[PDB]
Amino acid sequence: SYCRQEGKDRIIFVTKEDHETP
Amino acid sequence: SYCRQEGKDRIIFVTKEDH
Amino acid sequence: PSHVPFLLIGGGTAAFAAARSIRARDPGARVLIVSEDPELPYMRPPLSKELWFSDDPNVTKTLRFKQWNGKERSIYFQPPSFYVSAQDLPHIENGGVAVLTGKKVVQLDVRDNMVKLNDGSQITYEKCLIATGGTPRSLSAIDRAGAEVKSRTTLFRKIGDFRSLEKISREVKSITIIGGGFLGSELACALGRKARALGTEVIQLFPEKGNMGKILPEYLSNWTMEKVRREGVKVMPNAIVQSVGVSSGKLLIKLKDGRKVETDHIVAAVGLEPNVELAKTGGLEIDSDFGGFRVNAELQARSNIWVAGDAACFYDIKLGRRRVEHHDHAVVSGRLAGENMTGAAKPYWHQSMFWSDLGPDVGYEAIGLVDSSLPTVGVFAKEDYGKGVIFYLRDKVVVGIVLWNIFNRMPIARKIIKDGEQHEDLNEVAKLFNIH
Amino acid sequence: APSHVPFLLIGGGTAAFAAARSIRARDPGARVLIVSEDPELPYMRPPLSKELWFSDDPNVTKTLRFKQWNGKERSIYFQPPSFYVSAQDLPHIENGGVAVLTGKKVVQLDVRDNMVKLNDGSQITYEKCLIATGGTPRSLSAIDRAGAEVKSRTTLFRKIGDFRSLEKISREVKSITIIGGGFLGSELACALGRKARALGTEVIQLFPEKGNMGKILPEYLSNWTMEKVRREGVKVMPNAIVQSVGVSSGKLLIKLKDGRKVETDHIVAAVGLEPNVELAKTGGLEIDSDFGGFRVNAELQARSNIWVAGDAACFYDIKLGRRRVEHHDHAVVSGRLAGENMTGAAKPYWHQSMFWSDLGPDVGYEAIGLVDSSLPTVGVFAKEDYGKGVIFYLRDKVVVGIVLWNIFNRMPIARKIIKDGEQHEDLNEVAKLFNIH
Ligand SMILES: Cc1cc2nc3c(=O)[nH]c(=O)nc-3n(C[C@H](O)[C@H](O)[C@H](O)COP(=O)(O)OP(=O)(O)OC[C@H]3O[C@@H](n4cnc5c(N)ncnc54)[C@H](O)[C@@H]3O)c2cc1C
Ligand SMILES: Cc1cc2nc3c(=O)[nH]c(=O)nc-3n(C[C@H](O)[C@H](O)[C@H](O)COP(=O)(O)OP(=O)(O)OC[C@H]3O[C@@H](n4cnc5c(N)ncnc54)[C@H](O)[C@@H]3O)c2cc1C
Ligand SMILES: NC(=O)c1ccc[n+]([C@@H]2O[C@H](COP(=O)([O-])OP(=O)(O)OC[C@H]3O[C@@H](n4cnc5c(N)ncnc54)[C@H](O)[C@@H]3O)[C@@H](O)[C@H]2O)c1
Ligand SMILES: NC(=O)c1ccc[n+]([C@@H]2O[C@H](COP(=O)([O-])OP(=O)(O)OC[C@H]3O[C@@H](n4cnc5c(N)ncnc54)[C@H](O)[C@@H]3O)[C@@H](O)[C@H]2O)c1
Repeated sequence: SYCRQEGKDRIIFVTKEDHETP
Repeated sequence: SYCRQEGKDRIIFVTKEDH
Repeated sequence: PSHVPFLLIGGGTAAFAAARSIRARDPGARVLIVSEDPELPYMRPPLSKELWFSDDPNVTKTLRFKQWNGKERSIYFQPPSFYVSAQDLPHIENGGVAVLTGKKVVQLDVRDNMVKLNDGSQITYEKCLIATGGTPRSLSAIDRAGAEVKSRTTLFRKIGDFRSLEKISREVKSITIIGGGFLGSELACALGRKARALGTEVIQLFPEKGNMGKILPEYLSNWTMEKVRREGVKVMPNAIVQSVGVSSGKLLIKLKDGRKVETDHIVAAVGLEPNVELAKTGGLEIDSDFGGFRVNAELQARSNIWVAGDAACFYDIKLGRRRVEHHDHAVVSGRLAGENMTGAAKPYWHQSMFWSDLGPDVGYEAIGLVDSSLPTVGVFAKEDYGKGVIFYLRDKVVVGIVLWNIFNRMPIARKIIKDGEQHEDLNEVAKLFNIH
Repeated sequence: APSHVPFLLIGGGTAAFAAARSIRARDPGARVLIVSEDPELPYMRPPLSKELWFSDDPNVTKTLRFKQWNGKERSIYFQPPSFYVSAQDLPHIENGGVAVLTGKKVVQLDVRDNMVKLNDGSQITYEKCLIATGGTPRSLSAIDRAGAEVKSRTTLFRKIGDFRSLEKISREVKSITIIGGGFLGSELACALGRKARALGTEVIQLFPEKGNMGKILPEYLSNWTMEKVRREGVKVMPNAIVQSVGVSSGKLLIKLKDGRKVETDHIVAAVGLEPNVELAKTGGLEIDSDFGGFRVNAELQARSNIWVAGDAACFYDIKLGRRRVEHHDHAVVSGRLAGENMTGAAKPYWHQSMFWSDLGPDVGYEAIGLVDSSLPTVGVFAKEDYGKGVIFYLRDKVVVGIVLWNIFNRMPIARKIIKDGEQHEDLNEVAKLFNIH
């Protein structure tokens, strides 16, 4: 689950189990 | 009786004869 | 038709929603819709999305399309049997909804509760809704061009424009769509499907860097542009039209970058200009920032005049002053306006959404302030922007949400918008959406 | 105090009193409750800056009475306390009445439940509500950063107590400095200059503009009025921008950006008015972003059962556009209009409001409509003596604003001229209807 910031817009990638993990 | 122009301001002096 | 209790001035989605709401709250209510178009009120999204993909040769005449469940449905909101004749509207038992087609309200007198039609007749009202929408804008180059160019240019707004554009799509080998907004992209997808069926050519160009550059962030707009390009469409971003002229018997668009566009037909989708001709006569305030009629939180302009739909610039208490040109917003604004004219005082509370399907691979829902100018935080499942959700932030507060390729997840987004919680991280908030 | 009231007016002032009068006049038996955060009953502000200072009565500061233009004299209050009823008896008194909750500030407004909550925790339900909170004097930033001694020796002038404090200071101290060349600054400068000439003290007025009423009058008229104020006994200091205020040698010392220091014993700050829009945040009411105050429509209506009148009402005039007018006559007419609309008489802003100003014996003028110095102006004057004349304000060629300069009983003509936009080409003929001579 890695992030990326472009100007005023940030994008977060999230894995299924990373989403599952509390 | 005369009219003067200062930019957007227009000043007109009139006497009694001009009513 | 001399006097009517409820008068809706623009016959469309907002007017039909307001009439239905007025009938629901007030049994026996007499509602008159004055439509300048000869057609009965109908829903517009099918004209650009669903009527094109219908598998029926008689789709021009039937004007029917299949829904998600597969049931066939007409683009008209209700059959003509639902509407009552305007002549018998004052006498029909338990009220009804009547439409006066082919009549334009040219004069609006706020102080005498009166409207004058283009034919000279005058109608007095008690509660009035200005449900006029807008008219498609025109290019400066198209307007200053000759008469042949304007003969080969269409402003896609109504059923007649749909039938015309479909006839040209069958009989013409090249179509160019000006603009990359909602209507431009939807028409591009539909015409690309038709061209792949036939083998013809479809062009779309716009000044922005991608489709819906005013709505989606730049990366998402680029992804959507790639998708519509793979829909079988020639898409030309960063295009400013200088002039258009008939060369060799076909239209020739000259761009400010020097590139030429040889085409046989032009569809201009360059925005919507709200119909505010009645404001000049009625002395109604026009919003300078957003356009359209300025109204308050209750969609109210004057004591007996409400404005709903495309031409309404309203104040949403949660998000501020807005003008939203969308079908579901038209329905919600019509519902709220009908409630208010019935005698309620509800402000704009239930946020309205909108949807767009730019091919099978692009389908999204959006709620709240979805503006490309606002900063956003996007959380996507697993360069690929297949599934996910995008949050629009004003000051650490989620003012708008784009549900990207996720369905049945709108209640969660609506709940998030309803609260003004300043979320520290939005990954935890996105966890509410099981995007995977 | 009462749980429910039909008509609830928030704020005790000119607009609220005018609204209560209109409501009671066209709706006999109405129960109107005025909630004023100040202990004083409603009173008119103009005398505090013009008339109370020129009274021959030595004890005028205690009785607050003054003589108007005719032989009769009247108090500063709109009505005596016998006019108002108690809030306890308001629901029960026959044929209604008007009540004032003095010293109670509305801190919470809820529109959906039609409810307000006061500073003491009491809650009142209303059917119709007017927000006539007016405004509060703006403060100089250099005064704020100065400290506590300067703020103790600085006066924001809007209330009766401010008048009493400033009058006592003028009787006591020698030098007084007025900051701001607008309406109140100029009026107070003239009054204090007359008082100083009576006594023999020093009065100073400084402002960033080039002349008095620079935002209202054209530059030549501003210069003429500045000279008249200067000969009224005031050391007018134009083009002065305050950067620092600091106590030195037991006296206030204003330091300006151009490098001029002004030693004084007291400072009066008249640097504009901030509309009281605190109820908007808790009530979900829109605030106009380019004029301030509550945004209302042509009928002074904000929501279903909420109207706004006075200096806090940014309204829409059909003829002249969106406006916010901070003037006594505008407060009266907007309060009357708001009360009329509150009692189910939907009518927009039609009757244009005027304002007046008397900056000494030789400067007295009236104005109606859009009177703004940035607009193009054409002035027609009798016989550089700008003694008598008329000034027209134009948007494109239509007269939107007229200043009647030292000519009186000419308001009907200017009102008719503004009412019918005729796109006048030549302006000598329209000036001819004013018998300037
Ligand atoms: C092809 C197309 C596809 C669309 N697809 C989508 C979609 O997928 N999703 C979405 O959310 N939105 C979509 N929209 C937008 C949505 O349809 C509109 O926002 C909605 O129809 C607005 O409703 P309205 O009643 O305010 O105005 P309109 O629907 O424009 O109705 C206005 C009517 O009033 C008439 N009128 C105007 N002035 C006068 C007058 N003075 N007197 C009498 N009559 C007058 C007009 O001629 C017209 O009949 C689409 C629009 C179009 C054109
Ligand atoms: C010294 C002075 C001289 C003036 N002279 C002139 C003149 O010669 N000519 C002219 O045209 N105009 C003049 N004006 C301007 C004019 O008097 C005002 O613009 C007008 O009186 C404003 O009336 P209003 O009722 O809107 O507000 P105000 O008169 O300010 O009344 C507002 C009231 O509401 C109260 N209030 C505020 N907030 C709350 C709250 N949250 N809850 C409850 N109560 C609240 C305030 O304390 C106050 O009692 C003068 C003003 C001043 C100060
Ligand atoms: N999916 C949906 O919700 C949907 C679908 C279709 C239509 N609509 C509605 O239909 C209406 C029409 O949409 P639209 O796409 O015409 O407008 P829009 O408001 O979606 O976007 C305007 C478009 O016109 C372009 N444009 C403006 N001036 C231009 C110029 N001089 N030259 C070239 N391009 C120019 C802009 O770049 C942009 O692409 C809108 O109200 C829209 O919301 C909505
Ligand atoms: N005759 C009348 O109509 C009349 C008379 C007195 C008061 N009033 C009202 O009373 C209120 C108070 O009057 P006011 O003169 O304070 O406001 P105003 O709006 O009349 O004028 C503002 C004045 O403050 C000055 N100012 C603003 N910011 C400043 C700053 N940072 N530093 C220095 N000066 C600054 C301006 O230059 C101008 O002189 C206003 O609402 C006014 O309309 C009206």
